[PDB]
Amino acid sequence: PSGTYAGLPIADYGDAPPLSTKTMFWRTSPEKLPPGAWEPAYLGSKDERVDGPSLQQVMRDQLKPYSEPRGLLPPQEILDAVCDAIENRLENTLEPQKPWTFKKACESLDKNTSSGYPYHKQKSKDWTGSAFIGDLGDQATHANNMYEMGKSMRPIYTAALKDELVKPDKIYGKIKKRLLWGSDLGTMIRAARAFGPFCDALKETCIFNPIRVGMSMNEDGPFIFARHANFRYHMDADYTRWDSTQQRAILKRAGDIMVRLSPEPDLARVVMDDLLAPSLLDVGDYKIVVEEGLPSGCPCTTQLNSLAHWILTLCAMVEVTRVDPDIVMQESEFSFYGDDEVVSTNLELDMVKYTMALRRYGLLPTRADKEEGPLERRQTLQGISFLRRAIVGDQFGWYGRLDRASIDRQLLWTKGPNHQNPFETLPGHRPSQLMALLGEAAMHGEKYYRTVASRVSKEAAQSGMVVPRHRSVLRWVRFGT
Amino acid sequence: DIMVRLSPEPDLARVVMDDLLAPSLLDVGDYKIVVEEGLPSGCPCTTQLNSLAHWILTLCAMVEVTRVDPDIVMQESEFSFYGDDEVVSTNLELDMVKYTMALRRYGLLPTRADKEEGPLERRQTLQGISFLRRAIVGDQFGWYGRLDRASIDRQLLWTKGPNHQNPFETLPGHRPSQLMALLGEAAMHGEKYYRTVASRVSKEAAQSGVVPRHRSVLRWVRFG
Amino acid sequence: PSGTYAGLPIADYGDAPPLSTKTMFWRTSPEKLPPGAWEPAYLGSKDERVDGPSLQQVMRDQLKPYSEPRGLLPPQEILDAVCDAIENRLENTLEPQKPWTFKKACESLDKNTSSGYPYHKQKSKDWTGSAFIGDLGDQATHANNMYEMGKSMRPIYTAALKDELVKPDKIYGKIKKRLLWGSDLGTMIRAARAFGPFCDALKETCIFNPIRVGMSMNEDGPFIFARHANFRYHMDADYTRWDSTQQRAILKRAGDIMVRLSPEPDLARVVMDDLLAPSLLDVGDYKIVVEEGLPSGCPCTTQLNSLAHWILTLCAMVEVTRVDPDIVMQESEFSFYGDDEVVSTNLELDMVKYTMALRRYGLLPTRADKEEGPLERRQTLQGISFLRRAIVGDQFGWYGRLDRASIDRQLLWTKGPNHQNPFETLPAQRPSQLMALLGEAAMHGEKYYRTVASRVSKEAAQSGVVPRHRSVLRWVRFG
Repeated sequence: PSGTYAGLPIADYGDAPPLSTKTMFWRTSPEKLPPGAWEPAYLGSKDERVDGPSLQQVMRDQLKPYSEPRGLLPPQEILDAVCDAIENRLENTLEPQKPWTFKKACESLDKNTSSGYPYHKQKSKDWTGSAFIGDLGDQATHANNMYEMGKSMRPIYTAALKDELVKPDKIYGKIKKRLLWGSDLGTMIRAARAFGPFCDALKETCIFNPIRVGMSMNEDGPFIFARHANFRYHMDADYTRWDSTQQRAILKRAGDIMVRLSPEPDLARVVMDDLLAPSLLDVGDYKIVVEEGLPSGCPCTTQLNSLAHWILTLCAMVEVTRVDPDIVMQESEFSFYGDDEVVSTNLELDMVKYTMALRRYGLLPTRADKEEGPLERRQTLQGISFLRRAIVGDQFGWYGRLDRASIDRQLLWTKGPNHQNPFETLPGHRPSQLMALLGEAAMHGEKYYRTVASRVSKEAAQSGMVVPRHRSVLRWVRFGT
Repeated sequence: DIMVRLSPEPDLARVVMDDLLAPSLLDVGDYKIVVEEGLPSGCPCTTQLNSLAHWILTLCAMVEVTRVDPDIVMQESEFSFYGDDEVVSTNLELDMVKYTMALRRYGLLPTRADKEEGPLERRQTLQGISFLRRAIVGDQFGWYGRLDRASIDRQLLWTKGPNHQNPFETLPGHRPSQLMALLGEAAMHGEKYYRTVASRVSKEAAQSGVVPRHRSVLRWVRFG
Repeated sequence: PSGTYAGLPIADYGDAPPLSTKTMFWRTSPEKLPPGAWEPAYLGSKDERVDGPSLQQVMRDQLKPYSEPRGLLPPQEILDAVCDAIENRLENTLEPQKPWTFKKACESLDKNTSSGYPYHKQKSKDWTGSAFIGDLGDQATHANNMYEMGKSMRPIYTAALKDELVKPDKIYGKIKKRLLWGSDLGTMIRAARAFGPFCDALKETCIFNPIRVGMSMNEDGPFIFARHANFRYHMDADYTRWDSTQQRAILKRAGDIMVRLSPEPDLARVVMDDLLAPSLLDVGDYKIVVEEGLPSGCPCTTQLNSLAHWILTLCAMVEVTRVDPDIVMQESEFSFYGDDEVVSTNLELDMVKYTMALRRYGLLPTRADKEEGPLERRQTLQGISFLRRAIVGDQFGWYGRLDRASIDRQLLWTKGPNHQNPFETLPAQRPSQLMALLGEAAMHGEKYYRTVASRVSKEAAQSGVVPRHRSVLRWVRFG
């Protein structure tokens, strides 16, 4: 089978299931939604909210960027210097780990997600509590034997669309739905067994290294944000379409870093060569070949993405300041979680040339006012966004607090089983979400806490606990006993 | 009074505090004398109490110098108190003349680092400040407290044991935990000083009862 | 010719000269500038520092606020009461003066500035040391004869941009350059003859009246600051765009006060009617009509602005406290120098409603942290800023001390003739500068004095007496 699907070459026929037409989001009250409120993303031809295209068409729209021409690679000397600097810092910080067992790799996976190719069954359906059995068991055992033998396996990725709350413009106007990459159980097991040590050792130093993957906002947030606030200037590039715009060469540098620091370097070398090779994405009708972009399906991919992000930032700064990367890195504090970043630095950075180098690398940094021009740098960390939270500070220190709009949103929407009509009210009685919302509203002051408490009392009096004092829940969420 | 009002049994703590802060009866061996002022540093919680007193005094001086509300000082400042030991960081333009003057007016005896009389010095870096017998240092990995080299050599020269009369007696009793702690504290000074300390510990270890790579022990003491 | 320029009506064609592309600031050493240091403002299309807009565009950006709707006028009863209180205090304090001659008005002017319309010639070019001659002489004589006749003349103002040191964000980021109003020589002479006596009488009592125009920080500073420190609370609103936000009605009340206290009230009435009428500003291309704002070109404009500042402040305080303005003024001490203020008072002031009343009047008070909210009030005069000095006090008394950043700044930049490249080193002409800097650094202690003295020696080694700290300290404090 040959041809071209969405501008990307075709490799084989598709074994993927149909795209999901259901949502996990339920309404909390049968009352009419406020105007301008957020709703679950488009659900296909069966969605009674609008008459839109097929989900296949939306997936083609989301797959178009992966065919787009790439940007320029950073200068080779700068790239080599920054990659060496990053690797040296990780050597100085990371404690060597022992290799992961097959059982540990099998127990590291979330059993509530799909197994991917070729069975597409929820992992928990073939889980015994100790190891895998049945179809998934044979898949895992074959993957493990190929891993131990140092033999290559070709990954098969499965395309999907992300169910999430989006602004109504993404439903009633230009319809958009975010693209998700699911991976196959064999590749999941191989990547786990290979890079579990590296990712775990990186998590153990979630405070000392900019790859903030695994941090706890309530516990580890304040330290990271105080370290950021030790610096004069602060910025957030807020990239648009981060994964579609990545270059496989930068990801290869990141993967080389990840391999050189792993306890089994040859096996991780084979697994990384399989991961970073031209990827086979299953869009349902065909299995197509995606040569560029980021394959965001593997469990460790976030660390990889974050590492690549790190490299790019340093390159730009080293290209702007022309000073050594280690000097930049001791005069700066970075925070990276995939596409999300916060960059704090003492260096006087020419934001014009910084944005120029970023756009030259193929990235798409955006200002907050959505106007073209160089990026903004501010002298305070207050207001910056990281991990969907806003960075705030007071006499007690820094913290991340969810914005008020998200509070109202979680009061309007609750998660549940998959259904067809997003406006159905869930009868099945959610108090943990209410307590978390109460804390997040406590971090906004007594007024908003009083409002949210009124709404929580009104919502909990139609179903199934008490409302604490503002000061008690505030101390509970801020300083946690 | 603050400590009592915040206690779960305030009426009992009131009596206990009134007993603690009354004129104290100190037994100097020959007589039991009455000390009406000063700090009775015998009780287990006295470290908090003294520290709390320190807090009060500091805030008072700053509020006497800046004349802004104490909460304004405290949101524009960061204090660290461990009894007599303090670190004061602030964004306020502080007249160190009036600050030291108000401190000395309260009966306190603040001293410059150069041991000369005059007003206190304020610096633009936290580097060099002392807290809990440690020096505050910072690098690309963050801030930390490092024991000075003199104290390391001192703990290499002296060990704790049972009470004796001639301090120059050598203890035959063979101290691995203290030696490992010294190794860690010496790692923070660089590979040169770490090698020196490693030579000294090895030389003093062939008379009793290994020496890790510098980077490993450095990682262990910095990031555990 | 009709139309709309920068949101403001167009009246005629522009006779103004091109905007200056030069700066008076020179670097003191060829060394690299410190990061984040201040630099002369944007110099136009010829400025090699950035590729920016035309100076015409930045001037349009600065003229945009003058077309914006004004704020609300204070309550009429409050306004009348405070104006009566202010005028009565000035009557009780000011010594009556003799009218000014044409010669005195001509000799009061700064001869190093442009004559404005219609010749745009530097005053000193037609100055003999006694009177004006030539074109400027005819202009001055016509202005004087129209003054004596009680006939009106319409002033023609000339727009310009201010050469000054600005933070790099105003050059390498959003480019901004402050707007200056120059006046024409005829209006200068008329306003001088009209309000010279009043301004002189105000200068003679620069301590007892809040209009601090003419004071000397080294001589008169300590007394003013001690009387200020006699009070419990102290504040400085630190207004942004003071002149753009003014209302012509408030300026009319202030001008009525200034006229009623002048020795020639009818002629000063005519001159004020000419000054506060819709102003003709020459932006180069057109002469536009500015109906609101403050025409900041005349020699007495500083006193007028300060009087307006006084009026507005008293109005706000009386609207919040509801006590009589004279009661406020005996329970408070004000210091006004145009847009600059120091307010000391014993009244418990609700800063929320105070800031609310200020913003209702069109003013733009700003916090030190640049955050929105009510104004901050402190219990000590230390730290307050007045005339670019910080107010400090010690066992010897109060004084005004130049900030440390300003010291480093004057160490980096020196004034000289106008040139195009701000980083050219000036080859000397700074003898009276380094010693003053030495004194201002002496007021910071022996450490900062030692650092500044090292820098002064290392720079003076390019040109060729560094006293003891204590001696120069005595000289600047107690002379």
